[PDB]
Amino acid sequence: HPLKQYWWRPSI
Repeated sequence: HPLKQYWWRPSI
């Protein structure tokens, strides 16, 4: 899973 975009609220 993407780990460079740095998500916040939208976390799956």
